[PDB]
Amino acid sequence: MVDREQLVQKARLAEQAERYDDMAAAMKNVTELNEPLSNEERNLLSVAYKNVVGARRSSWRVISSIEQKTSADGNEKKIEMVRAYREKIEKELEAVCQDVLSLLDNYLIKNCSETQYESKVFYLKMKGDYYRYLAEVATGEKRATVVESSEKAYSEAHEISKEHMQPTHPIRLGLALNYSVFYYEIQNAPEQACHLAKTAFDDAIAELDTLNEDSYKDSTLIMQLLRDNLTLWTS
Amino acid sequence: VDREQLVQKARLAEQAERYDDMAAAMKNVTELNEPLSNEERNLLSVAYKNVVGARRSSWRVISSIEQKTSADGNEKKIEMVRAYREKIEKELEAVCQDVLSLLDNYLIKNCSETQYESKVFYLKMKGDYYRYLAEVATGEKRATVVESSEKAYSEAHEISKEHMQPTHPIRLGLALNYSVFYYEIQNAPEQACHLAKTAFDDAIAELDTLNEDSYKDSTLIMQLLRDNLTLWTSD
Amino acid sequence: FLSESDELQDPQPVWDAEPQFCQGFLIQGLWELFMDSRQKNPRHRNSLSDSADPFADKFLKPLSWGSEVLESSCNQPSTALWQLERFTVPQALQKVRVLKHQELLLVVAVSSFTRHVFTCSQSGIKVWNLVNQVAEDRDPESHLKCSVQDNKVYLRTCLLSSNSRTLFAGGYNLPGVIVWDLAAPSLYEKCQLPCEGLSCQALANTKENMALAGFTDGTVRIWDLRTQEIVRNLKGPTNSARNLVVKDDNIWTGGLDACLRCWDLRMAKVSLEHLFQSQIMSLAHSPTEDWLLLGLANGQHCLFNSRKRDQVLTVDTKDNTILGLKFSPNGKWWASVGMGNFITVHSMPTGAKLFQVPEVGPVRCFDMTENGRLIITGSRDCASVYHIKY
Amino acid sequence: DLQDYKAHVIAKFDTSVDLHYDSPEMKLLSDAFKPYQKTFQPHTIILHGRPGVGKSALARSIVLGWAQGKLFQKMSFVIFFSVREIKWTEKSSLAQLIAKECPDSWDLVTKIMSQPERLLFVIDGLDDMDSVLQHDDMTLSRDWKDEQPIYILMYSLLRKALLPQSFLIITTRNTGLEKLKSMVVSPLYILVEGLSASRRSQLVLENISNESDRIQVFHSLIENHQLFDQCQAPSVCSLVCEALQLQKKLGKRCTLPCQTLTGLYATLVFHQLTLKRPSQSALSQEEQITLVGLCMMAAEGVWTMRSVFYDDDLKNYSLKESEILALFHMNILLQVGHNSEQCYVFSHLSLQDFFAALYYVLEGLEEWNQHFCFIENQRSMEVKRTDDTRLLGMKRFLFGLMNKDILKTLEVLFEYPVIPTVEQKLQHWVSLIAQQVNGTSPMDTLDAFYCLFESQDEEFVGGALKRFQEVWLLINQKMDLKVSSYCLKHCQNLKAIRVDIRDLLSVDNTLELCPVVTVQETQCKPLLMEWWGNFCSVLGSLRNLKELDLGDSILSQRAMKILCLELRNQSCRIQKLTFKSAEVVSGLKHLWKLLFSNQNLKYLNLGNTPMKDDDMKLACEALKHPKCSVETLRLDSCELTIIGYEMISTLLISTTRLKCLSLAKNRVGVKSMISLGNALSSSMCLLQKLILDNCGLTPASCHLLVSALFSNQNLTHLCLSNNSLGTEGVQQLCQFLRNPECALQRLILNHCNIVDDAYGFLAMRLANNTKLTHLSLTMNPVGDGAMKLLCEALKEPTCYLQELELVDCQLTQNCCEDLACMITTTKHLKSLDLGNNALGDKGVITLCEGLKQSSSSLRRLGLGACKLTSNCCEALSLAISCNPHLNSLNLVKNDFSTSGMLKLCSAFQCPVSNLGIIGLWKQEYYARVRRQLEEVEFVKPHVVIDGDWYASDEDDRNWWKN
Amino acid sequence: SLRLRTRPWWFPIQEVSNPLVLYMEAWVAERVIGTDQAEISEIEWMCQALLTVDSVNSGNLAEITIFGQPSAQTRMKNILLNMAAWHKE
Repeated sequence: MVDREQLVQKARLAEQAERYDDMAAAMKNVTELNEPLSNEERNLLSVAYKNVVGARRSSWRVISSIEQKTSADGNEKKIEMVRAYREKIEKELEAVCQDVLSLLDNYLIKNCSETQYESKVFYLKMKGDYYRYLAEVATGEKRATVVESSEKAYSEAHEISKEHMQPTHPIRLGLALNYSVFYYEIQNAPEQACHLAKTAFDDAIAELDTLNEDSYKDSTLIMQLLRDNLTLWTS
Repeated sequence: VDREQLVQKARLAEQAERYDDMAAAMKNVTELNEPLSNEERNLLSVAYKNVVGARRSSWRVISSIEQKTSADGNEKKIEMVRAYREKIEKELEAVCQDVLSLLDNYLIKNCSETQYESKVFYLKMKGDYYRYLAEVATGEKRATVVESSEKAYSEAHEISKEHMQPTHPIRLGLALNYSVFYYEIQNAPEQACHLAKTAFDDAIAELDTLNEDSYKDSTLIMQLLRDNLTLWTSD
Repeated sequence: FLSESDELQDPQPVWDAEPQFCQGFLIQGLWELFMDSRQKNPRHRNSLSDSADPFADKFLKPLSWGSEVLESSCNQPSTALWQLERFTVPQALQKVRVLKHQELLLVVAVSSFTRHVFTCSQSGIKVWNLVNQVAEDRDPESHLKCSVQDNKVYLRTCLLSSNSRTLFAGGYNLPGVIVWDLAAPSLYEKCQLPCEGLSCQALANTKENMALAGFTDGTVRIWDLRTQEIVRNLKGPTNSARNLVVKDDNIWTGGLDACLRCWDLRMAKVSLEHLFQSQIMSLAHSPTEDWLLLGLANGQHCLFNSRKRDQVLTVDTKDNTILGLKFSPNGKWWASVGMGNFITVHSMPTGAKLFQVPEVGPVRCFDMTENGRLIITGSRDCASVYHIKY
Repeated sequence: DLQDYKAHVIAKFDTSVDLHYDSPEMKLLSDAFKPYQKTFQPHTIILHGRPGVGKSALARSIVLGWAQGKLFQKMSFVIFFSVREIKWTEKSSLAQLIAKECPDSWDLVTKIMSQPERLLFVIDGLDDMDSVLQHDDMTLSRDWKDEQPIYILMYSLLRKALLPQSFLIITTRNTGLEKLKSMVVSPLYILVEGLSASRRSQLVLENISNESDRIQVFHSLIENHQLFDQCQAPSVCSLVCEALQLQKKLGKRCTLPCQTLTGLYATLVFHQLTLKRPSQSALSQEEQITLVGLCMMAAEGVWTMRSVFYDDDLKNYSLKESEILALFHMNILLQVGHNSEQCYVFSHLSLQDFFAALYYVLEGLEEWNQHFCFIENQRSMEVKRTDDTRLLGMKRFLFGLMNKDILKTLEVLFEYPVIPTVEQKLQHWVSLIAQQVNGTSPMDTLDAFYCLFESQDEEFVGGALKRFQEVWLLINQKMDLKVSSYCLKHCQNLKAIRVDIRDLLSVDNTLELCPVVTVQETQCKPLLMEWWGNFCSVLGSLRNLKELDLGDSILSQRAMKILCLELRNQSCRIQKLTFKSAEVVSGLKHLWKLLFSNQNLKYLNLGNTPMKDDDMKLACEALKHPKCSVETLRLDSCELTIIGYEMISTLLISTTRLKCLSLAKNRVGVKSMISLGNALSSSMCLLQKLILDNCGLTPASCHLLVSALFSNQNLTHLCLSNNSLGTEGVQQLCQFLRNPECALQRLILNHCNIVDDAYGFLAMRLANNTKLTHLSLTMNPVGDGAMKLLCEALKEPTCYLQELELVDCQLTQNCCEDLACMITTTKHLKSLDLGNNALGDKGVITLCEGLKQSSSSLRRLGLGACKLTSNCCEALSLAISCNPHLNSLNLVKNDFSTSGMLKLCSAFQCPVSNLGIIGLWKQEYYARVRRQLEEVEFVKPHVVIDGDWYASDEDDRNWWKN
Repeated sequence: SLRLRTRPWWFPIQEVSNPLVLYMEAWVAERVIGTDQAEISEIEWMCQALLTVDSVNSGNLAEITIFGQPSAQTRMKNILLNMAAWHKE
């Protein structure tokens, strides 16, 4: 409808102007309409929220890296101030992630049908990613809760995509890569991560020649992202 | 607590790449205390510079899109593009007015006769922000900001040229900004080229004076001056 | 991050439209006069912001007669002995032409004896001539197809004989290995070389007037060219014959099982076995020495002695999966292509990298002339011609 | 009803009743349809040919002879339709097309169902249609009764989609193949030639004026391939003969050139204009508009690949065929229609090209467009895939129209001064060809020479050829010699020339000397020899010429004798003669005679040419002669016998101006070594440079050489590369260097294996030494310890070494701090080469500490192939940002990333640095780095960024390699 | 007034424009050409050049046309000259 089209155009304009907060707000308003989302709007929403979350992720990483050295130094006022700043950044990141997860659960993870598999795998992978993002900055039992939720979503996506897509599919390859990263970083299982990455890469290589021309570039890009984590972890 | 804590808070925000926090913190610092230090003034410049640069780049891209689209004359897309551009313009104008009000109320007034670097720096900043306001205005509103910017620039330039050594980075930067203002805002087929030529010659005559303390920024500013001069001579 | 879209394809090599021909410059100058007769009836401000953070006309020499470029060689720091000068090494590559295939490229072949270029994709083979002086070419001398023969057939590989008189092609659903005759007044198909239910994916020719291929299921078949009957069949594991090298009396085979096998034609039995740390993606053999070059899937270049068979030795470690490998005619340097936008050149004795040339995307194939003067490289759907500067 | 159709086609083909003669060409065409090779059976035959040979006549003859017997049998139909008449914009289907082309034999169902087996489509003149051919997945009609554009049906028939298995024959010219050859399947190409090669010569010679030296004009006509090959058409041959007869008739009134096919092609058009106005008066106020419209229509057709013009192509240029016929006296436009459509064409494409060129000459005189109604739906942005194959004629005519006596005639006709603006464009193009960074391309040079000779003018050619200063010429035809000889007279700034004659002058046989119509031998001369003599005289007459290179020539005895005789002229000022890589063994006697006749000759490179005893004797006498002035003699790779060495020694001890001698790449005997030493040790030997690399020098021979050289006090340059030198040899050399009155400046030891003790001797000598400045020590097993010794020797203030080369020395990072200390301390060294050492990032970072201090006079640093990653880029940028003394730098064969390259570029941008030469292959980096390098070159216009770092030669560094 | 020739597909169309023309003796040229096409086509393929021989001249002469790039023209010309010299001697 007309509002949907104008909101999509506004989101694309904000993407052009690098105003990712505005573009994410526009995409959220679009998906609040309770209408199925097409490929272009799905990619736009993914890009917007990925950028918005990544900014805060980088900020939090730098702040924590400085804070550990400052704690080793040992000035109480500096400790208090840096801790307050880190808690503020964490609260902003948590609010963003919680909004993304609630929007994901409320409308578009349930409006999908059974015959639709690509959308289901996409949204389950997004669930896994945005629970891992919360897990990265979590402590205590809430860390365990977010970890097991991320594991649930990722495992469901993997099981659904194992028997419905070609192993050279970009979505399948990206899901395998994110699984391996989650195992290596959150669960601390380098052997599992290496085994999974090696299996996915070998399956992709087996049918690399058959790979269709349009997805050739994306599959090659994701495959080259793989085997690099493999080389780094083996070394 | 107060200004020292705010200063290290601004340092943390700079390291974490969140310039809005820097701007808020150092606006607080400036309003809290009348005097300011060298590093504090440098960081105060940097934060607002980054903020205004981001807004300016967004505005330029949006204005280019508007100018490209205006040929078609669609009555519905043009309205939204214009509204979005006005939103960006209001944001930029509010930022510039905040900076200028801060400068007028605290930085210029508290400078005494003996201080010269501070006076030149603050007048250069005032000229820069009036120019930033000018490059988006039209009509008598444009004329007022243009004349105010020229007045501030000339008032700073006189003191810089009759007290500072030509190799000083502040003097070189003021010369570069003044030449750019002449060439871009109103008119300078020869005036800007002349000013840049004399500034570059004066700087290059006594380069041994700059030693190593300001080697990097002095050479960078001289390189920018030479690039602008070559481009203008070619055109 | 080392997580999704972790700095992947961030830059982009803006390919130049490469107009540097004086004749074209004159033609364009004469053409603009018609437009102007019919008509009648930069950098912004470079203020105080760093620009080092990423966000007299020169004419190229033409390829005279489609053979040579007619320039002067580069200087050397020292003189060379007669034997020293017998072998030379390149120093740069200069692009001279672009051939516009309309589909994703799979194989290329040159045969500089007749000044032709064969580009093979999944739908057909296009034949170009190098004597057409044009910056970019988009009309081949011929366009051979085989799709109308059956319902849906794919093409995988093509091979060009040493004497440039015969062309071979093989694919997925074909009823055989198509053979074309090139020395006839007309370009026509000659034989069929039956292979009913197999996918070719690899071809080779032998100077004793025999052809051979290695199929997906591991079968390696040998045909007699003058009568088209199957002479020998060899069987190996699946996906183990994606590469094939023929020598005086041995067939060297490598595939995705990371095993290098050596079949002997007399006894039709495996004579050697070797294991590797990753899948073998490319094989090559030097024309003068006894070295076998292996390009692995994890980025390793390995040298093996085909005669002594003592042990392998890794020379250079590329950062990307190797897809193509070939030796120079004098066997003193080799070129490598992969998935990393670069064409790499390495010297022989130690495998030291000499230089690189960026490309637009994953490079799947390349070929070299017999006189070592040109390099054809097909990345996405265009074959680029490079002149080698010695 | 077959008989009725046969009778109808015979009656309708009442165009000729005389060419229906069966001939061997017809036999070849008939039997060529049979299965070729073993069994192929081709289905498509395509006939080539030039525009104006009898192709359409041949096709009409074929279809006519079918319906007479004695021709193609086993065929049902030979349906023929010329594509010229149709407009390729008609929705008519194939069946209704045949119906509309068949007057009264409807036979719809009968013809549809009778013969769907064996047809023979004869399509005539499909050479156009090339522009209108959409060739973008056109619909492929499978059967008849398909309502589509006739061009779509033609494409479908071509691609064997419409009625497969039906034979067809096509006729085109050698320009429409460009898109046609990729649309047919397995065609057979028949090329049809024109008149003959002897008939054309006879017909041209019949119409020669026979009043003056006419054989020169006759040969300049029949050796020009662009004119002669185009003269295959009988129409063009007739036009040429008519123009020649007209120029004969107008002996003095016509002053236009009698060749170039524009001088004689313009006499017809100009003289044959009107009969009235006996005096020189303007045409009219309307005939000018008619002429301009005709010219511009022809130019538009040329630019849009169109050769057939319809009524819509007229009436928009305000053009009418009656007006054209009235303006001219012949039929410029021919009508070839038979119905409401007229479809006019030019008579031969040469006229269309000529008028297209003439439009450029006369287009800015007045405002012509006000008389035209150009719409064409806003001229369709016009696109073109014309390339340059079909514009050659227009280019040649446009160049030829700049000649005087043509612009004057046009000025007379139009009562206005004619100064076209294309002249300066052509001159600028030729100038841009002349000035090139890495030399001039011989193909473009020869093309420009042909285009300039086309216009027999002096001021235009002189203005064009003013900035050459160096010429490379490839000669393989006689016309090439002619045009080069004509054009070289006006190259006044020329300094160096190189000429390659691979085949043309290599055999002396007066057998195939065009014996068809050869003129009387007594008052004549072989044409090739005469033109070679003219070219050599032009070469010898130039004043600023200094360097002559013979390239890969295979000159014979007569050619060499003629060249030497012409070079013996008084006006010749050639200093350097290079005969390397050329066969000149035949005329060595003439070379020796020339040696002592020209006093300006002071260089002779005679490498790779075998020498005999008598040749060496004659060369020695020529060198000994008082008239000789040769100073440099390169004699490398020649098979010097033992008997030549005593002659060499006698020449050395006698009175000579010789200063530099090269004896490279030929084994030197031990016995001959004593003679060379006796010559060298004498006080009468004044030799400054001696080169002895790649020789068979043993340690004993080297000891003999240095022992003889002990007493010498004239030699200043010595090279001993690629020789076996021992520690005793190095000790003897150091002893020779020790004593005063030595005067040895440059010493090259480039492939002599040197042991650490000999490095000790060298360091001891270099500790306190004068008069020695350059030391090359490349490719030697010198390690870190010997490097320390050398730097300790160099640190002394009493050391005057200037250049040190260590390109391929086994050096590592263990000596880099010492090298930095030596660089900082020294005050005379300025050139240091480190070319194939594994200094690595750590070594370069250590070196940068001493490099950045700028306390030395270092100017040339070689850092290529040192295994440098992007880690050392910070240190390198810091070092080169503050170092105003650095001038050159080598960085090739290194792995640099984008960030490192950006830092290096930012360092290059710094105003402090004064780098003049940078070694980089800018094509090995991404777009961002390439743009940054372009910005560097834009800011600093004198910086040379090229990968051939050793091409730059400030001082005489390559004295031993020339 | 018309001559027909077969142009093989592998010979480019760009090289039929600058032929090399020469004249020999018909008495040599008849046995030079012979009768059949096999080794003629083989020699043409080997030299990458096209050869055309005509005898319609003043009565005893041989008009020879050679097509192709200058190197190919030179190769064919030397082959013809050497073989003709061997025939005559």
